Amino acid sequence: NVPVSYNDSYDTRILFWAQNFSVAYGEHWEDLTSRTFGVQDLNLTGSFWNDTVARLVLTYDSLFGTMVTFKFILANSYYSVSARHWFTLENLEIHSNGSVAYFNASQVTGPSIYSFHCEHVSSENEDGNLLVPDTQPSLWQMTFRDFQIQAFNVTDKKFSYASDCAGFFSPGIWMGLLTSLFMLFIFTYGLHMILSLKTMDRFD
Amino acid sequence: TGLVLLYSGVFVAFWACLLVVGICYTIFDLGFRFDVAWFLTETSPFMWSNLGIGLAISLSVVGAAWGIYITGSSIIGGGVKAPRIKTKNLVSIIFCEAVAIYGIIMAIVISNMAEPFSATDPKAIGHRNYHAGYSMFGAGLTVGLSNLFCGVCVGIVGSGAALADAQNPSLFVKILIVEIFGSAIGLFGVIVAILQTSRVKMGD
Amino acid sequence: TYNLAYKYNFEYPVVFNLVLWIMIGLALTLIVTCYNIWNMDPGYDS
Amino acid sequence: NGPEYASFFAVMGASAAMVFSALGAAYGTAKSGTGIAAMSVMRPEMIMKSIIPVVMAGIIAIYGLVVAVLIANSLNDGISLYRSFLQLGAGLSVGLSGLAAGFAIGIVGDAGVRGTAQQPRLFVGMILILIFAEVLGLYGLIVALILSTK
Amino acid sequence: NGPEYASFFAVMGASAAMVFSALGAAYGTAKSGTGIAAMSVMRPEMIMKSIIPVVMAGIIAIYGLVVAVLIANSLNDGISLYRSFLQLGAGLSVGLSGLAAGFAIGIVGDAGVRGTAQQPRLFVGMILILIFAEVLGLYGLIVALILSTK
Amino acid sequence: NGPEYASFFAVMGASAAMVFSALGAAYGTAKSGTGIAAMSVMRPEMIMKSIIPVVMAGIIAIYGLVVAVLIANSLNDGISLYRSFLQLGAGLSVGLSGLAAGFAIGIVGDAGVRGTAQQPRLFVGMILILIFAEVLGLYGLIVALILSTK
Amino acid sequence: NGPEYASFFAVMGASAAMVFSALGAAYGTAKSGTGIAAMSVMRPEMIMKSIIPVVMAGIIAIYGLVVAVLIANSLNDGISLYRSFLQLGAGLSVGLSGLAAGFAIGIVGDAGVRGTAQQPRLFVGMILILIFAEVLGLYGLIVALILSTK
Amino acid sequence: NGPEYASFFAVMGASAAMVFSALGAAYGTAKSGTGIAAMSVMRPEMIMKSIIPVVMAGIIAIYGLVVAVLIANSLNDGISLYRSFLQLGAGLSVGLSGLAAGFAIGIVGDAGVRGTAQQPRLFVGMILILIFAEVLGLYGLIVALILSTK
Amino acid sequence: NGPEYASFFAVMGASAAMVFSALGAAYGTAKSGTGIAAMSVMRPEMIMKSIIPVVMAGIIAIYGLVVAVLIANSLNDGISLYRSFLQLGAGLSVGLSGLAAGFAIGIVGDAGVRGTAQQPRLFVGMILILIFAEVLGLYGLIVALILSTK
Ligand SMILES: CO/C1=C\C(C)=C\[C@@H](C)[C@@H](O)[C@H](C)C/C(C)=C/C=C/[C@H](OC)[C@@H]([C@@H](C)[C@@H](O)[C@H](C)[C@@]2(O)C[C@@H](O)[C@H](C)[C@@H](C(C)C)O2)OC1=O
Ligand SMILES: CO/C1=C\C(C)=C\[C@@H](C)[C@@H](O)[C@H](C)C/C(C)=C/C=C\[C@H](OC)[C@@H]([C@@H](C)[C@@H](O)[C@H](C)[C@@]2(O)C[C@@H](O)[C@H](C)[C@@H](C(C)C)O2)OC1=O
Ligand SMILES: CO/C1=C\C(C)=C\[C@@H](C)[C@@H](O)[C@H](C)C/C(C)=C/C=C\[C@H](OC)[C@@H]([C@@H](C)[C@@H](O)[C@H](C)[C@@]2(O)C[C@@H](O)[C@H](C)[C@@H](C(C)C)O2)OC1=O
Ligand SMILES: CCCCCCCC/C=C\CCCCCCCC(=O)O
Ligand SMILES: *[C@@H]1O[C@H](CO)[C@@H](O)[C@H](O)[C@H]1NC(C)=O
Ligand SMILES: *[C@@H]1O[C@H](CO)[C@@H](O)[C@H](O)[C@H]1NC(C)=O
Ligand SMILES: *[C@@H]1O[C@H](CO)[C@@H](O)[C@H](O)[C@H]1NC(C)=O
Ligand SMILES: *[C@@H]1O[C@H](CO)[C@@H](O)[C@H](O)[C@H]1NC(C)=O
Ligand SMILES: *[C@@H]1O[C@H](CO)[C@@H](O)[C@H](O)[C@H]1NC(C)=O
Repeated sequence: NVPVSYNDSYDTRILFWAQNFSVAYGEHWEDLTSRTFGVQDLNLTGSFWNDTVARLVLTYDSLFGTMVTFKFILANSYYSVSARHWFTLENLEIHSNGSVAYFNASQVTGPSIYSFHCEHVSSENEDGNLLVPDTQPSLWQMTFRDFQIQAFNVTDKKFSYASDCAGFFSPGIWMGLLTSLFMLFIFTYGLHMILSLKTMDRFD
Repeated sequence: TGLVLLYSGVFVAFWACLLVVGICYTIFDLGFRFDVAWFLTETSPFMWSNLGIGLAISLSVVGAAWGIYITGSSIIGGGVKAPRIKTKNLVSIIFCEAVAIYGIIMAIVISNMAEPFSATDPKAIGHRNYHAGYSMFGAGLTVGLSNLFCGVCVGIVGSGAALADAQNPSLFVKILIVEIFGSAIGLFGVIVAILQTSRVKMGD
Repeated sequence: TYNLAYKYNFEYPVVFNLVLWIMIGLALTLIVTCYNIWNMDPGYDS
Repeated sequence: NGPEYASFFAVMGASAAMVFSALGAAYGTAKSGTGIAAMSVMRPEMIMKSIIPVVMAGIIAIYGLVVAVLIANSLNDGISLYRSFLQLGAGLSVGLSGLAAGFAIGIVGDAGVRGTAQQPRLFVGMILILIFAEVLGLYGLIVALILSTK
Repeated sequence: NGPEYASFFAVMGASAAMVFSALGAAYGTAKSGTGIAAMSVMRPEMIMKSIIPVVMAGIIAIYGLVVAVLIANSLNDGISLYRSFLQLGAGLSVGLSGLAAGFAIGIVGDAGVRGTAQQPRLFVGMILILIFAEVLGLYGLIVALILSTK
Repeated sequence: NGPEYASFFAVMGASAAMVFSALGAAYGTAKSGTGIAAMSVMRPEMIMKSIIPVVMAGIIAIYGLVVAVLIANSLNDGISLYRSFLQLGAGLSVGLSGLAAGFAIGIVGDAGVRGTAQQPRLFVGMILILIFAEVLGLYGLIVALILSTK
Repeated sequence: NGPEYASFFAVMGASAAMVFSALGAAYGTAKSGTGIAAMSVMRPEMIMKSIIPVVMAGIIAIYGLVVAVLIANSLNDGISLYRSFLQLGAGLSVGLSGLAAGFAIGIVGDAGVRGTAQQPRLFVGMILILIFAEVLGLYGLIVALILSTK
Repeated sequence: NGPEYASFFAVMGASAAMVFSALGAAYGTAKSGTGIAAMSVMRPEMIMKSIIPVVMAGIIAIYGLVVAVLIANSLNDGISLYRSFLQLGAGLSVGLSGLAAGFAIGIVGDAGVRGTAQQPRLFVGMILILIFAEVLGLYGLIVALILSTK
Repeated sequence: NGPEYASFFAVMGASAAMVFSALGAAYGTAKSGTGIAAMSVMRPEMIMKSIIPVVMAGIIAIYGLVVAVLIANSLNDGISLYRSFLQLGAGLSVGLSGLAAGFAIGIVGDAGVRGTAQQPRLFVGMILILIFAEVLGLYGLIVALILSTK
C-alpha cells in the first residue's frame, strides 16, 4: 500500500513505489508486489546513501529456489553542459546464487530535484522497454506495471514532482515526423504548380 | 492571395504556438524537458546522412531544371522571328546543365563515405559517427542549395541574353561573361562540400 | 508515502501524435473547404 | 573536448556561410544581369563598362567562401560547445549579411545600368553607391573573422 | 560558472546586431538607390549631393558593426547565463531598431530625391526628415551600449 | 534570488520597448514623410511647418527610450521572477501602444499634409488630431512607469 | 500565497488592457482622421465639428488606461493563481472589446464625415451612431471592473 | 475543492462572452453605419429611422454583458473543474453566436438601407430580416444560461 | 466514473453545436438578405413570399439549439470518457453539417430570389432546391440523436 522507504539518519532517504513488481526466472512468473509494499517488513540489507551514490537492496528469502536479492544502483553527477545535477539509475542487479544479472537501465534518468515515473519499466525488449539485459539470452525478466523512484532529494518522506518517461515525442516519431513533414513540403511545392496550370479561353 | 494565405496561416500559427510553448517550458521549470541533446543524439545519423545524398542531387536538378525552363522559353519564344538563336544560345542551357553535373558528382562522393555500424548507445556511437552524420547533411545542403541558386542565376541571365541576341547578333558573346560569373557560384559550393567531407569516416 | 505521480500511460507519445496530426489535418481540410464555399462567386446580375 | 552532438553547429556554420552568401551572389548577378542584357540593345558600347555590378556581387560569393573554408578546416571531431556556437554565429553573420549586400547590389545595379544607358553621367555615381552596398558584406566578414578566430 | 549553451545567446547577439543592421542598411541603400537613378535622368547636377540618403544608411551598418565587435570581444568559454542574456538583447536592440531606421531612410530617401528633382527647395526639408530617421539607429545604439557593458 | 532564466524576461522588456517604439516611430516618419514630398511641389512654403507629423512621430521614439534605459538600469544578477515579469509587461505596453500611436500618426499625418496643400485651414485641425494620436504613446508611457517602478 | 510564475498572467492583463485599447484608438483616430482631410477640401467650416469621432476614439484609450492602472496597482509578489487569472480576463475584456469599439468608431466616423461634406443633416445622425459604438468600450469597462475588483 | 488552475476556464468564458459579442456588435454598427452615409445624400428624411439596424446590433452587446456579469458574479476560488468547463462553454456559445448574429445584422442592415434609399417599401421588409438575425444571438443566450447556472 | 477533464469534450459538443450552427444560420440570412435588398427595387411586391429562404435558414440555428439542449441536460458530474466523446461527435456533426446547409441555403436563396423577380415561374423550383439544401441540416440532426442516446 505504501512505498518502500529507506532511511539512515533522522531524515528519510531513497523511496520506491510500484503497483506490480513481478519477476521471472526461465518461464515461471512470480508476483512480488504483495511481499514488498504491503508487508511493511523488508530485508533492506545495505541500503547505501552518500548524496552522490545510493543503493537500494531488496531481499526476499522466498523465491525461485533460494534467497534472491535485487539491487537498484543510482548515481548523482554534475553535468557541465546542463549545469545541473542529474540522477541516473546506473544498473539494476539481481544475485540469485553465484550469478549476477546486470540489467542496464538508461532512460531512467532525471534531474536530482525531481523523481522518476514510468508505466512500463519491464524487461523483454520489444521496442523501447527501459530495462535491457546485458546478454540477450537472459534467464531473468522483470516487469513494473507502475514505477516511481526518487533519490538524493527526498524531503518530508514523500515524492517530489515526477520527471516522467513518456513525453510528447519518442525518438522513433522524431525521425518519422522530420521525414513526413519534409516531403509534405515537396508535395505542396509540386501541388502548388499543378494547381496553377490554367488553360485558355479562346482558340486560333 | 488565396493559397499564400494558407501558407502564411500555418507559418504564423506554428511560430505563435512555439511562442506560447516556449514561454511555458521556461516559466514552470520544465526546461530540462526540452533536450536538444536528446534530439541530436537519438535521431539516427543515417537520417542526416541520407538527407545529404537525397538533397545533393535532387536540389541541384531542381535548380538545373528551373534554369532551363526560364531560358528555354526565351529560345523558342525569341527564336520564332530570329531562328539563328537556337544553335548559338544553347550554351546558356549547358551552363545550367552543368550544375546538375556537380550534383551527381557530389552525391556519389558523399555516398561512398556512408557505411553501417551496429551500435545504438550515443556513447557507443562515438562523436566520429555523429560528426560524419552531420557533415554529410551539411555538405549535401551546401551543394544542393548553392546549385539551386546558381542554376536559376544562369537561367535568368541566359533568358535575358537570348532576348538580346534576337535584336543584335553581336551582343551574345559579351553577355556570356555574366553567365561565367554566375556559374562560378555553383563551383564554390562544391569546394565547400569537398572540404566538409574531407576528414569524414563513418562506421565501426 | 504521499505525492504519487500522475499516471500517464506508456503510449503517450503515440496517442498525442495521433490526435494532433489528425485534428489539424481535419481542421485544415475543413478550413480550406469552408473557404471555397464562402467565396463561391456564382455570377449574379440577372 | 566537447559532447557528441557538438559538431552539428559548426557544420551549420559552414553551410549557412556559403548557402546564404550564394543567394546574395545569385541575386546580385541575375537582377543586375537582367539590366545588362536589356540596356545592351540600345547601348552596345557600355556593355563591358557595366559588368562591374556583377563582379561586385561575385565578391560576396568569395566573402562566404573565405569563412566556409576557415570553418571547415578548423572543425575537428569533438570540439567544445563554446567553439561550435562561435562558428555558427560566424556563419550566420557573413551569410545573412552577404544576403543583404547581395540584394542591395541587385536593386542598385539594375537601376544603375538603366539610368546609365539613358544618361552616361550616372556611372561615377553608380559605382559610388555600389561601394556602400558592398561594404555591408565586408562588415559581415570582419566580424566573422573575429568570431571564428577566437 | 554558467552552462555550456550560455554562449548560444551571446553569439546570437553578435550575429543579430550585424545581420539585422545590414538588412536595414541594404533597404536604405537599395530602395533609395533606385530613387537616384530615377531622378538623375533629368537632373544630372544633383547626383553627388543625393548620396546623403545612402551615406546615412551606411552609418546604420556601422552602428551594428560596433556592437557586434563589443559583444564578440567580451566572449569567454563558460560565461554566466545573465551576461549571455544581456548581449542577446544588445544585438536585438541595435539590430531590430537599425532595421526600423533603415526602413525609414529607404522610404523618405527615395521619395525625398523624387521631390528634390521636381523642386530644389526640398533638399533642406528632406535632410531634416533623414535626421529623425537616423537617430532611431542612434537610440538603438545607446541601449546596446548600456546592456552589453553591464 | 530568482532563477537563472529570470533575466531573459527583463532584457526582452528592455529590447521590446526599444524595437517596437522604433517601428512605430519609423512608420510615422516614413508614411508622413512621403506626404511632405507630394505636398511641397505645389506649396513649398509649408515645408518646415509640415515637419510636425515627423516631430510627433519622433516623440514616440523617446517614449520607448526612457523605459529601455529605466529597465536596463534596474537589471541585476538574480532578480526575482515577479520583478522580471513587471519589466516584460512594461516593454510590451509602451512598445505595442507606441507602435499603435506611430501607426495612427503616419496615416493622419500623411493624409493631413496632403490635405493642407489645397486647404490651409486644415493645418490647425490636423495638428489637433495629431495630439490625440500622440497621447496613445503617452498612455503606454505612464503605465510602463507604474510597472517598472514596482 | 501562490506559485512563482503566478504574476505572469496578471502582467499580461495589465498590458493587454493597454495595447489592445491603444490599437482600437489608433484605428479610431487614423481611419476617421483620413476622412477629415477629404471633407476639408469642399467644406472647411466643419473641421472643428468633425473632431468628435477623433475625440470619442480617445475615450476608448482612457478606458484601457483606467483598467491597466487598476490591474497594475493590484499586484503583489506572490498573488494567488485565481487572482491573476481574474486580471488576465479583465484585461482582455477591456482590451479586445475596446479594439472592437475603436474599429467601429473609425469606420462609421470615416463615412460620417464624408457624408456631412455633402449633406449637413447627417451630423446629428452621425453622432447618434457613434454613441452606440462608444458603449461597446464602456460595456468592456464595467466587466473589467467587476472581474478585477473581486 | 478543485485544482489551482481551475479558475482559468471560467474567466476565459467571462471574457469571450464580452470579447466576441462586442466584436459582433461592432461589425453590425460599422458595416451598417457606412450604409447610412450612402443613404443620406439621397433621402435625408430617413436618417432617424435607419438607426434601427445599429440599435439591434446594440442588443448583441448586452446579450454578452448579461452572461459576463453572470459568470463574474458566480466566480469563487476553488471552483471545481466541472463547474468551470460549464462556464467556458457558456461564454464561447454566447460570444461566437453573437459574433455570427452581429455579422448577419451588419450585412442585411447595410444592404437593407441601400435599398431603402431607392425605395421606401423595403423598410418593413428590412426590419423583418433584422429580427431573424437577432435571435441567433438570443438562441446563444438561452444555451448560455443553461450551461452557466447549472 | 470518469476523469475530471472528461466533461470538457461534452461541453465542446454543446458549444460547437450552437457556434457552428448559428454561423450557418447567419450566412443563410446574410447572403440571402442581400438578395431581398437587390430584388425589391425592381419587384417590390415579393417581400413576404420571398423571405422564405431567411425563415428556412432560421431552422439551422434551431437544429443546433436542440442538440445543444440534449447535451447540456445529459451533463452531470463524472461522465465517462466514452460517453463524453459521443457528445463531441454529436456536436460537430450537427454544427458543421449545419454550416454546410447554411452555405447551400445562402447561395441558392441569394440567386433564387433574383431569378424570381425577373420570372415568377422559379418560385416552385427555388423552393424545391431549398428542400434538398435544408435536409443536410436534418441528416446531421438524426445522426446527433443516434449518438447522444448512448
Ligand atoms: C565611396 O566610399 C567612400 C567612403 C566609404 C566606404 C565610407 C564608408 C566607410 C561609410 O561606411 C561611412 C558612412 C562613413 C562615411 C561618411 C563615408 C563618407 C564617405 C565619402 O564621403 C567622404 C564618400 C562619398 C559619398 C563622398 O565623398 C561624396 C564624394 C561626397 O563627398 C559628395 C559631396 O558633395 C556630398 C555632400 C558628400 C556628403 C554627401 C558626404 O559626399 O566617398 C568615399 O570614398
Ligand atoms: C488637450 O487635447 C484635447 C483633448 C485631449 C487630449 C483630451 C485627452 C486628455 C483625452 O483623454 C480625452 C479625449 C479628454 C477629452 C474628451 C477632451 C475633449 C475634448 C477636448 O476638449 C476637452 C478637445 C476640444 C477642446 C477641441 O480640441 C475642439 C476644437 C473642440 O473644442 C471644438 C468643438 O467644435 C468640438 C466639437 C469640440 C468637441 C470636439 C469636443 O471640441 O481638444 C483638446 O485639445
Ligand atoms: C443615443 O441615445 C440612445 C441610446 C443609447 C446611447 C444607448 C446605449 C448607450 C445603451 O445604453 C443602450 C442600452 C442601447 C439600447 C438598448 C438602446 C435602445 C433604445 C433607444 O430607443 C429606441 C434609442 C432611441 C431613443 C433613439 O435614439 C432613436 C432615435 C429611435 O429610437 C427614435 C426614432 O428616431 C426612430 C423612429 C426609432 C426607430 C428605429 C423606430 O429609433 O436609443 C437612444 O436614443
Ligand atoms: C487524417 C486525415 C487528415 C488529412 C486528410 C487530407 C485530405 C485532403 C482532402 C481534400 C482537401 C481538398 C479540398 C479542397 C477542394 C478544392 C477546391 C477547388 O480546387 O476547386
Ligand atoms: C528511520 O527513522 C526513524 C525515526 O527517527 C528511526 O527510528 C529508525 O531507526 C530509522 N531507520 C534506520 C534504519 O535507522
Ligand atoms: C498485477 O497485480 C494483480 C494484483 O495487484 C495480480 O493479480 C496480477 O497477477 C499482477 N500481474 C501479473 C502479470 O502478475
Ligand atoms: C560515497 O560512497 C561511494 C561508494 O562507497 C564512494 O565511492 C564515494 O566516494 C562516497 N562519497 C563520499 C563523499 O563519501
Ligand atoms: C540455486 O541453486 C540451486 C542448486 O541446484 C538451483 O537448483 C537453483 O535453480 C538456483 N537458483 C536459481 C534462481 O537459479
Ligand atoms: C551495460 O552495463 C555495463 C555494466 O557492467 C556497463 O559497463 C555498460 O556501459 C552498459 N551498457 C549500456 C549500453 O548501458
